[PDB]
Amino acid sequence: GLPWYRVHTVLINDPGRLIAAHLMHTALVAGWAGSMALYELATFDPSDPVLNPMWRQGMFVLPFMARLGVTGSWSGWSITGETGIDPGFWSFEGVALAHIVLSGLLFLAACWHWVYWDLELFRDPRTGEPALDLPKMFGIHLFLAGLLCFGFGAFHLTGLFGPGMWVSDPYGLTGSVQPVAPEWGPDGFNPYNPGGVVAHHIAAGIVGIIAGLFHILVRPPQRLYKALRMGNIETVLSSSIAAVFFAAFVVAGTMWYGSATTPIELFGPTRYQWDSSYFQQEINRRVQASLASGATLEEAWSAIPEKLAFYDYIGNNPAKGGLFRTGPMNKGDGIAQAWKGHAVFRNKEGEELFVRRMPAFFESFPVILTDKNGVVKADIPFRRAESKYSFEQQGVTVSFYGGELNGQTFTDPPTVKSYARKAIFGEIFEFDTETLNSDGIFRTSPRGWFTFAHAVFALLFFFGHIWHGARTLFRDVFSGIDPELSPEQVEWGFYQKVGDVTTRR
Amino acid sequence: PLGISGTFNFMIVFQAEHNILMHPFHQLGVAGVFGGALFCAMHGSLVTSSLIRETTETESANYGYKFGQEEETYNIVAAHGYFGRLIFQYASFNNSRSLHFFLAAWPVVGVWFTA
Amino acid sequence: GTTGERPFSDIITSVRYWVIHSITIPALFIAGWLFVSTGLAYDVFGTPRPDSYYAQEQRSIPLVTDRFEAKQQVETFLEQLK
Amino acid sequence: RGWFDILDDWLKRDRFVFVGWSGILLFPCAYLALGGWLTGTTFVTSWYTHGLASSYLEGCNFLTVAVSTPANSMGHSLLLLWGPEAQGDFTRWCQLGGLWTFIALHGAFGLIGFMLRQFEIARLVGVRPYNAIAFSAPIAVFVSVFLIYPLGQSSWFFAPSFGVAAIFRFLLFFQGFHNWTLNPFHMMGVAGVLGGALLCAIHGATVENTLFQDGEGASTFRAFNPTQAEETYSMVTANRFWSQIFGIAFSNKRWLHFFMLFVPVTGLWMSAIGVVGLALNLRSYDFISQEIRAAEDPEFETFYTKNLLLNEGIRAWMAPQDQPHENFVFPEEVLPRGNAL
Amino acid sequence: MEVNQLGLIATALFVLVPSVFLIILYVQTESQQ
Amino acid sequence: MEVNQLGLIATALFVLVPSVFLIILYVQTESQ
Amino acid sequence: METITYVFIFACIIALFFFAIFFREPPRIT
Amino acid sequence: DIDGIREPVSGSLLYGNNIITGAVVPSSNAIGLHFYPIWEAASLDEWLYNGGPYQLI
Amino acid sequence: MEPNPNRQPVELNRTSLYLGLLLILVLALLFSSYFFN
Amino acid sequence: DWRVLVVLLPVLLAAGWAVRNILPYAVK
Amino acid sequence: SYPIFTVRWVAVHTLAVPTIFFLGAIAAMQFIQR
Amino acid sequence: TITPSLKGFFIGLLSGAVVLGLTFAVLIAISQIDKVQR
Amino acid sequence: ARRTWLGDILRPLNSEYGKVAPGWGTTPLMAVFMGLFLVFLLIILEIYNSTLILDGVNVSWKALG
Ligand code: CLA
Ligand code: CLA
Ligand code: CLA
Ligand code: CLA
Ligand SMILES: CCCCCCCCCCCCCCCC(=O)OC[C@H](COP(=O)(O)OC[C@@H](O)CO)OC(=O)CCCCCCCCCCCCCCC
Ligand SMILES: CC1=C(/C=C/C(C)=C/C=C/C(C)=C/C=C/C=C(C)/C=C/C=C(C)/C=C/C2=C(C)CCCC2(C)C)C(C)(C)CCC1
Ligand SMILES: CC1=C(/C=C/C(C)=C/C=C/C(C)=C/C=C/C=C(C)/C=C/C=C(C)/C=C/C2=C(C)CCCC2(C)C)C(C)(C)CCC1
Ligand SMILES: CCCCCCCCCCCCCCCCCC(=O)O
Ligand SMILES: [Fe+2]
Repeated sequence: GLPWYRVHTVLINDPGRLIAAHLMHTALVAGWAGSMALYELATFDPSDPVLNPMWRQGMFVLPFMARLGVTGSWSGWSITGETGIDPGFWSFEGVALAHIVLSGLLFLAACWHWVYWDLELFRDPRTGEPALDLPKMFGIHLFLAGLLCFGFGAFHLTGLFGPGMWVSDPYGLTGSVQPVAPEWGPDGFNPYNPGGVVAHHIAAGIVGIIAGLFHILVRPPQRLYKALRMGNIETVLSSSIAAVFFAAFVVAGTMWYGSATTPIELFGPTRYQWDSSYFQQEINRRVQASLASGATLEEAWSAIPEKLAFYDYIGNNPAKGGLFRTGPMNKGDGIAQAWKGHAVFRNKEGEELFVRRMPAFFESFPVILTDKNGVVKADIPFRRAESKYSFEQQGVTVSFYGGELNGQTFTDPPTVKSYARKAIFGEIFEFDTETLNSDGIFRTSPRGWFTFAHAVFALLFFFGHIWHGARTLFRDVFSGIDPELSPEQVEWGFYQKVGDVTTRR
Repeated sequence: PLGISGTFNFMIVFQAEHNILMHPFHQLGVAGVFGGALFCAMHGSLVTSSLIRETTETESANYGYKFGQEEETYNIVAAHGYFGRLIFQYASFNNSRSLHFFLAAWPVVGVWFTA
Repeated sequence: GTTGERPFSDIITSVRYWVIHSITIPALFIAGWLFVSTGLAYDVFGTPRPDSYYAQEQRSIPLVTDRFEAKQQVETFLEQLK
Repeated sequence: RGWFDILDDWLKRDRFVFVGWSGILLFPCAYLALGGWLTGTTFVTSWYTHGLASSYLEGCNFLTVAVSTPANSMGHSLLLLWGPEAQGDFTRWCQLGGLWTFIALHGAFGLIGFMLRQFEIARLVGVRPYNAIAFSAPIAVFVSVFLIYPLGQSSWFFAPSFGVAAIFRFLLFFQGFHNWTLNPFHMMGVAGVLGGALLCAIHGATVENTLFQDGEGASTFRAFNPTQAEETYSMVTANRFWSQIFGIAFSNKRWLHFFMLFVPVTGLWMSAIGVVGLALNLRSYDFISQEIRAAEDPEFETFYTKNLLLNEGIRAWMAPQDQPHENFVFPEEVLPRGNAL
Repeated sequence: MEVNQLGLIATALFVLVPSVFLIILYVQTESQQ
Repeated sequence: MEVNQLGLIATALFVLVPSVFLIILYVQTESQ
Repeated sequence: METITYVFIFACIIALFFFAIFFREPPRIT
Repeated sequence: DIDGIREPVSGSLLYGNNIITGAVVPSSNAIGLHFYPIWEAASLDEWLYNGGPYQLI
Repeated sequence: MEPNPNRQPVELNRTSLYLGLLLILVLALLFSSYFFN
Repeated sequence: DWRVLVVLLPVLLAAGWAVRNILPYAVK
Repeated sequence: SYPIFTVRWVAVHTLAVPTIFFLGAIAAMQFIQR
Repeated sequence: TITPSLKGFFIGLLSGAVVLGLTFAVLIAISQIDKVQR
Repeated sequence: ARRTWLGDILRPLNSEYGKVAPGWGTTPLMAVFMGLFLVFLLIILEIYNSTLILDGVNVSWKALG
């Protein structure tokens, strides 16, 4: 009978039950969303958006709800930390319930379409064979995609009728949902410009409406219809998969590198922000500005918002995880409680020293302290007998400014080594490892997990494109080659043109 | 070691003590094993490509071969005509005995060398 | 079983073939030789000559560290040798 | 009989080297990828990007020459000849690593070209396109290792360089940094490549030792006619032999040759997925439970803990020279070392 | 050892669910003939 | 709540195993 | 619990070998 | 004690190994190339510490 | 309304069962170490 | 510069010699 | 009646011509001293 | 406004058009001369 | 087959199966838009890549104001 890997081919010529299957798939996807939201809501801690934001908690669908303007719970909290707000029906809970209701309704329609598969709508009026006019369907659906695309840009994102979208400053400190105006200039193609996202959906939606209209009214050329086998629903599958894998590579890339639609307050920082010391530069900027205007050292570092210090810490770098280190980032280094302050190391000569930061590539890294000109001045030695730079020999001390340890200094070498070991990770934080029984090993963030899933699905779908494309262009030989292929057709020189029987010599 | 991670330990320490990667007999080993996987996939793809139609769409092409049938189940001239054109004619076998001997010889010899 | 081109075995046993190719082949070999013996290949490709990997008292790689000043950086390095 | 159809005729003529429509993409890109590598391995240094000699001109041999990757400071620049970095200066382009992207990108489009050729020739000749399908595995490996992987990291610098020994260094980098041998997607890849070679050798051997006697000569190659209908070896005797030798044997010639396609293609695809994870440093580096026991219990030792010590040696000892843009300075005293050595 | 507690059920279902699927398909094949 | 870890696998198999048994019997009844 | 799981899976593979060899689909000539 | 330095290496599932990390560990360097059948050991305990199964296998 | 004409019986022979069980069991033996971690 | 025509003369002479040796049969 | 210049001719010379030239340059390289 | 990199962009755009256009010009020429006989 | 009220209203939308415009139809025009879109995708790519640098287009987070 059919092999196991072909059971769903029974739908190729059954538009009714094809629609039944697409409804069930859609039911399952929307059911998933609702179940995933309810699970995240039941485990989400909303009480510290600064040091325990959603992306430290393994949250995956919550930032997508927040990205388009759902920010509050019926329970009274919002993810921006405001309290006593009232979100109306489109809370996180209400969105979850909508998808679940939608799922159930799709399920019933799937039942109906499975039972009543023999609709005359699906029959060709001239032959009585079931047929789908794919070119015109493409125009209808394209027109609809254009209207929605347009509407989403023109009303939801602009705040003309809807809430806008998540925008933030460049350091992820003050994010909110805001209406965004379109950016019609060339900066609208800047991936980090939120206004281009608005201009895109408006302009692409008009192009989609126009193209849709063309495809409703103009029939495909005979040449193209035959080349692409446009009477064969499996060519749509072939090209649809290709478009779908192209899209998946794009969303993987923009999640990894960052763009206006992947803000760091919803997904966490990017690895590139650690590579270029992006937050550390800004932090040093603010301290210098404080110092030059007569703030003391203690004062300048105390002004550093903890939220910014937390970004300057490698625990939040998504390129520090493992494939099988599961769960939320908090299960690794713990739930962050407080910034301990900024460590400053000095040797016995009162020179300020600098801990060399761990690069993302290294699971472990030695502890090396340099001077402002990059010259090594102290380390933690492996072999002791010939050490020149031990903390003991160089009299290395650590002092803290800002944070929980502000104004304290340590001098006993094992404590100083202990903070130097933490200092390779960037800024130093107090963690609760007890509540989640954290094992102390870094995990990746939702930025990493999403990029990983989508890049992998993209590649796999490339193969599906190849397979279904091959099946469309070679349908006639799927079950084997012609058993009367005479050797004059595949032998050399019989024909002037390969395969063309009219070019015999 | 008779273990999975122990195998890896063995490989790493072998590389430090012998620089096996820079040794030509290992490189032939890689050529033997890469080449054998290549020719495995080619020969399998070429035969599968040229199966003679014996079944319908609803059934495994595999039921077109009956164990012990006398006639070949694929068209080696169609395979040769495909592969000859993909490269050029004289880079493709028309003799099945030479082809299968070549399939035997390549990985066997490359693994002799790596051993 | 042929596609019309002249057989190779026929071509390379022929006197005319070898009358042409005993000139062309050495001429190309000589040209490539001269590409190197003249020192031209160094200049076309930018490859350091044995004496111009380092300045005399220098033991630091002249490593390109800038994306958009890269071109200038290389040129700055080359000055350190002239 | 417009120009398109006249051109179709000319591209698809039966010649010593078939061209096809796909030849327009294939042949320039294949030749420029090939040309670039021979050019760079003969004449072009890696001094300014890596601190490495890497051409015959500079003294390297076949095993040590490479077209090396661009400097880490180039990021993922396309490094187009006419782009903001080289600004059209051919010489500079070569010293900045432009031949790496040149080779990688043309090679990529050439690989597309070759797979389209497989489709094109298969359609004209009338065979099924399984050889094209099989070629998706090499494509996945190439794009995942040469393109996706370095796009997940800081720059093209960490892709492989096109060179024998430079690839060896890639192998060792992945052991030391990613513990790649511990990755089950690599293990499935190994089983597929080594399974492929097994199947290749054992099928070739079986056929050659179950031949029918079809002429009188001591050399059995002559006794095959490429248009004979009859099988040339006995599937029945081969099946009995392996049944009694190994317990199971093939009985279906179609499944057999499909399986030979399936094993190495799947293995390569599986290894490709593992590499995609390593683009993000999503490794299978550790076993958490072993680390918790080992931290608390200094008498607990496995081959797993022994290999991580090796990895730690690899990183500390190779990183300064392999990542020169980081200016790692590791004093003698910080280097991890066992006794005496 | 301090192993992941859901590893067990992950493993049991990874074995059980696909294996059962094949067994269903095989048994109803055998009772066609 | 501090429930029994093995409760989940016990409940999962209690359902899975006998259910699968019935499904196998039912499906092979229909296909004849 | 992890030890029992590894040995259980290993043991099922051995059982399967027994069935695959001795209770195979017998190959029949045509 | 694979390397003969009284530094025993755990190879088996019951002693903390999984499928990937487990091994039957090579016999002791103290033995070198010497033949180490069971009956040359004072006891099975000795044979086990010194790696005798690896030789048998 | 007639019975749907597009239905087909589905098959899995004994060898395919053996191959499929072997794949799943080996896959399980390989990944279980990583699930327990 | 001068090294370019030195590198180039054997090439062009080779093409010259080959052009004038094959020219009768190429016209056919 | 055999043509001289063909696609084959071009493909051959396209590889053969730079190969000999490169062989010449590499041979010159063996006499380079530091 | 019109930056160097945008000037280079157009340079690469034109270079490529030349290459594709020269190549198709030649393939159309040859195909016209050396037809197949039917 | 089964007639329904909604089927009858949608019926004309699924009634031209197989209808083609003759020959090449609008293929030349389609190829013009394919070319335009390629260049457009190039620009988008080379901007994101910092191969194409435009005035007042800071491809950085610091373009968030
Ligand atoms: C009334 C309809 C409706 C609405 C308002 C929402 C709203 C929402 N959904 Mg739900 N959803 C719905 C139906 C709906 N959904 C259905 C039917 C399903 C089942 C398929 C789901 C399944 C679903 C999932 C699985 C998830 C959501 C999520 C969400 C949230 C984020 C949406 C988002 O990021 O879009 C993302 C937007 C896109 C992917 C759009 C890209 C479309 C491509 C690029 C277009 C392709 C090209 C086009 C065809 C041709 C070009 C034309 C051009 C020329 C114009 C939001 C609260 C997320 C969430 O938070 O869940 C709790 C989530 O993870 N939804
Ligand atoms: C795109 C998909 C996607 C992504 C990116 C995430 C991402 C995330 N999820 Mg969500 N999730 C998803 C889908 C997704 N989820 C779905 C579909 C479900 C329902 C099953 C859930 C249910 C869920 C729960 C219940 C939880 C999460 C949690 C999390 C977080 C940690 C995930 C983790 O440890 O991964 C681990 C990933 C792996 C161990 C990889 C395993 C994949 C194996 C290797 C593949 C199998 C091999 C295959 C058989 C190969 C052989 C085939 C071939 C030979 C033929 C993270 C933010 C957790 C969290 O922190 O919640 C707040 C959590 O508790 N997720
Ligand atoms: C939109 C996506 C899409 C759609 C609609 C189809 C549809 C189809 N495919 Mg194609 N395919 C796709 C993507 C898609 N495919 C991709 C991405 C790949 C590469 C992996 C392939 C590779 C492929 C091959 C190699 C074959 C098909 C075949 C088929 C046909 C029969 C499938 C069947 O009976 O499965 C039955 C499948 C099962 C009973 C179980 C499969 C279970 C898998 C292993 C894991 C489960 C996945 C999980 C539950 C849910 C998905 C999660 C995530 C993907 C979203 C059917 C027309 C077959 C065909 O052409 O027949 C003529 C065939 O041989 N497909
Ligand atoms: C099929 C052939 C082919 C293909 C696919 C490529 C592809 C590529 N090459 Mg390669 N190249 C080729 C042949 C090819 N090349 C040949 C034959 C040569 C030798 C002559 C080279 C020499 C070469 C060099 C030297 C370099 C490349 C580079 C590149 C990359 C950048 C291409 C680019 O920006 O195009 C941009 C241009 C286009 C995409 C043109 C498209 C044409 C559209 C459809 C219409 C344009 C309209 C036109 C401009 C208007 C006319 C105006 C008129 C009315 C006045 C890319 C991977 C670069 C690289 O590798 O970087 C690392 C690089 O530096 N190529
Ligand atoms: C290890 C390899 C062995 C596998 C081959 C298997 C057997 C094959 C032959 C069977 C019968 C042999 C009869 C003896 C004949 C014999 O075995 O063949 C040798 C053959 C001699 O043929 P001629 O055309 O000279 O003469 C016809 C002869 O068959 C009559 O004796 O010459 C070649 O094929 C040289 C090919 C190099 C041509 C270089 C062209 C440049 C390549 C173009 C670019 C690459 C293509 C691009 C692809 C992307
Ligand atoms: C009926 C009805 C109703 C109800 C509803 C309901 C209740 C629903 C539900 C639904 C739901 C509740 C659903 C859900 C679903 C889920 C899903 C669908 C999932 C999926 C999953 C997956 C597929 C996974 C996979 C995987 C794994 C497992 C591992 C890892 C990897 C992956 C991810 C691949 C109402 C009232 C409305 C109304 C009336 C009717
Ligand atoms: C990049 C580039 C380009 C291109 C170029 C080209 C295309 C080149 C080519 C080149 C080539 C094309 C070269 C060649 C070379 C080769 C050689 C160098 C070879 C060698 C060989 C050998 C050495 C071998 C030997 C042997 C042995 C060992 C064994 C057996 C025998 C024999 C003899 C085989 C252009 C212009 C666009 C511009 C831009 C850039
Ligand atoms: C799609 C086909 C690709 C063909 C493109 C090949 C490119 C041809 C080489 C062009 C290189 C010459 C440009 C160098 C001068 C640029 C000067 C500048 O930067 O202003
Ligand atoms: Fe075979």
